[PDB]
Amino acid sequence: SLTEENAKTFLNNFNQEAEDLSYQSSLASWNYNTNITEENAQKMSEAAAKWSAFYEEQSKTAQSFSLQEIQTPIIKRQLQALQQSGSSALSADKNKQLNTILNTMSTIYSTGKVCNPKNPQECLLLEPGLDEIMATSTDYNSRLWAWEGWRAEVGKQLRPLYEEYVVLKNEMARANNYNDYGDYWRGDYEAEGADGYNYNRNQLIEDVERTFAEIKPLYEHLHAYVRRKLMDTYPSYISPTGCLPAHLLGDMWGRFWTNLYPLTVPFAQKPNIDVTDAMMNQGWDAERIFQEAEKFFVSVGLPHMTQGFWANSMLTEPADGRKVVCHPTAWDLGHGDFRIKMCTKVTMDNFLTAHHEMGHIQYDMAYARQPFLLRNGANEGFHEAVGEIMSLSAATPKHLKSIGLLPSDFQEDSETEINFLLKQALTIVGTLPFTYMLEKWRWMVFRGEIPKEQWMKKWWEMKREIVGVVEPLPHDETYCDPASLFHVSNDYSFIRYYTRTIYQFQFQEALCQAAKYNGSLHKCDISNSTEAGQKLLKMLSLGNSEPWTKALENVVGARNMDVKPLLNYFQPLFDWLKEQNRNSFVGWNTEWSPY
Amino acid sequence: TNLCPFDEVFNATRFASVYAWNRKRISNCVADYSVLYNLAPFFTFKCYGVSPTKLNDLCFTNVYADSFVIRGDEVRQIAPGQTGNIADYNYKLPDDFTGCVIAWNSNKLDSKVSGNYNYLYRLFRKSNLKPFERDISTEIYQAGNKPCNGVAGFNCYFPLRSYSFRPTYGVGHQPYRVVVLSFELLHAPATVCGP
Ligand SMILES: *[C@@H]1O[C@H](CO)[C@@H](O)[C@H](O)[C@H]1NC(C)=O
Ligand SMILES: [Zn+2]
Repeated sequence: SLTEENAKTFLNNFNQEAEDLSYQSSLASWNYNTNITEENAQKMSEAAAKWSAFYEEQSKTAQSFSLQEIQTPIIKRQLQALQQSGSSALSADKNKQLNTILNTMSTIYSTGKVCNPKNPQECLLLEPGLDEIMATSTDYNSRLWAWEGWRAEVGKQLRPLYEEYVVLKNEMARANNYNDYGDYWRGDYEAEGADGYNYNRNQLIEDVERTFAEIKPLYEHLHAYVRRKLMDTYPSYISPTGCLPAHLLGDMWGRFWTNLYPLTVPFAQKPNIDVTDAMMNQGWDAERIFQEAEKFFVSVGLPHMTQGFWANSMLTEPADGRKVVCHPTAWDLGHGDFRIKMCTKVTMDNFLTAHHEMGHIQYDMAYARQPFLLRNGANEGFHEAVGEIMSLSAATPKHLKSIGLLPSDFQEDSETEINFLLKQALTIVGTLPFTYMLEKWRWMVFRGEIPKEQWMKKWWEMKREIVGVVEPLPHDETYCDPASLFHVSNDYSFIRYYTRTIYQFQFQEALCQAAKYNGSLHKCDISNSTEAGQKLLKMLSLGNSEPWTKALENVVGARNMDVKPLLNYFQPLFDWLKEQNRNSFVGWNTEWSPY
Repeated sequence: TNLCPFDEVFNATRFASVYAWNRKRISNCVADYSVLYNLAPFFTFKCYGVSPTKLNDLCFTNVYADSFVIRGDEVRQIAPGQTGNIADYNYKLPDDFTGCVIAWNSNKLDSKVSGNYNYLYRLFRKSNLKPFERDISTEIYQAGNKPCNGVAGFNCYFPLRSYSFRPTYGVGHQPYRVVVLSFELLHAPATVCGP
């Protein structure tokens, strides 16, 4: 009769057909990613085309119901989730222009080689043959050559394309009652309708600057330690007061400092125990790795794995005849179907990847009671933060000594703890300033605070003052350095990696205080604890039916990002850095330059 | 010994939809519920009004055997005093229901790799079904306040939908064959006694 009953019937008729069309496309995508041939790639196209056509046809009609006479929150949330047409607000021609512009940057980033000032018959592309120079090569005049040649060849043609990509995306978002495209990406954290749990959009800015301003001393100490450790291999190219060069890090862009461990190590005589040489002398398999991971989740209060999982999942590489994309993923086909595609080897890195991949299955298996529009995570950082604590718990020496992998003779030591905390330091704390700086630059560019003739003028001073990284060679206003990243040449939000880290430690501290633990945070696990693990299942049952500020309150108790489990996780490391950074200068100045 | 008319409703070859459930009459025979153990591993023999634990020695004047097919997550709706989609639009049981329900998984027979679009159910209806009522109409369900004129446009949908079973679904979506026996106790000579 009224708008409420009409909307209820409309949503029922939608959910009836949507959950059957969204199954054939996912099944075709699975069959293609597992048995890629000349026919599966063509069969995967029509299913997705029909699904997209149905989705647009249903979203174009789900707009006559005014969202003003709706008093129930569930129907209102489903209508709000169905009213986001995305890029369907642009015109007919502008759509094709934006489609052909985005593909050009993608094929430019995919292809493209580099030439050296030496004999030029060696043409290197982004194939792992090139990034090895930026990962394991220590000799100078090669890392700098590669770093300059990358932004020299493929960085020049991405400038005339990004200038139109910015103005085109600013018009697509202007039709969705937004301000710009930077405000469009910030809308995922918009939670409306609650008693006190209301979260505004713009607050997302004020909550990040307040958060990054608290990990500045720890990052400064780590940066000073890395700078002092790098002066033993490059004595004449590093200044003990200035910043670090843009190259010479452990990555092509400096996003992850993980490749600096063989150089920046506290104690080199320590073995850094590995359980890889423990399944050879006793006998393991790819099924035993996924069986010891299932036993982990049933000792906490989580359901078993369905019979269709062990029969339809690809847990190893095929023998012959087939070919796979070789990427561990967890597929939620729908209709009660859950699979995992991952080529598993008998190692330690694959033993911890099974837990991270099953952390997504236990999340998908748990919100399946939602009307097909609330079957997601709270926000973009909630889904990937659940799989991180499962790998954090399964890597402790306590969990490895309770399954038969580590003998009951070696307990712990103060040196291996520091060796482990530093390797984890240059994987989490080393990427937060980079992520913050990149997202801030992209937001200011999409807004308008940075003119078109000031991009590579404010891109580098921020990297000098925020990240503490200087450029080796000057870059005039014809380059495009951020566009060299994969997440910038293709439309991808980069802030999802900043919050996911914080949520990673807010969940771990709240789930380790429900198992009666008193030691260090980096030594606790949620195994054999039903209480610590039943509070998590309460949050993993809402999807996006409730505001993310309320689902976070059910597991940790707080309504916002309050990051000081991270300062408690790296407590034995932050105290060891202050004892070493004594006869040095903690900090940098944005005035020095190598050349 | 005139044995029961069973072995023709259980071991059938073609079941019926839930919105057009089949009904069979049983009279002038001998009830022999002692061979149902050889059937599927089914975990549903749920009886109300009578006792199943070795209390099959009563005499009835008539027996009504209904049969249909549903999904695995709706077998809980075939019970006295229940709500949902099937219980309100397809098959309703009274609160004084004397008799019982059996449900067994039929994934190996009623599922297809391309989708079993044969079985149907009812999704929309103006009102709920009376106990043991049945509707087979295919009229356009007018939701709004404008006429439909026989065409299904906006706020005017078709009331019948399909199941599309597949062997890769979960246990909550795999097909289940359901048989409901109801016992009548009239003032007539009870000719259905059983050993
Ligand atoms: C159906 O077939 C099975 C097969 O063993 C048999 O035992 C049973 O008596 C038959 N009839 C019924 C009603 O189950
Ligand atoms: Zn993951």
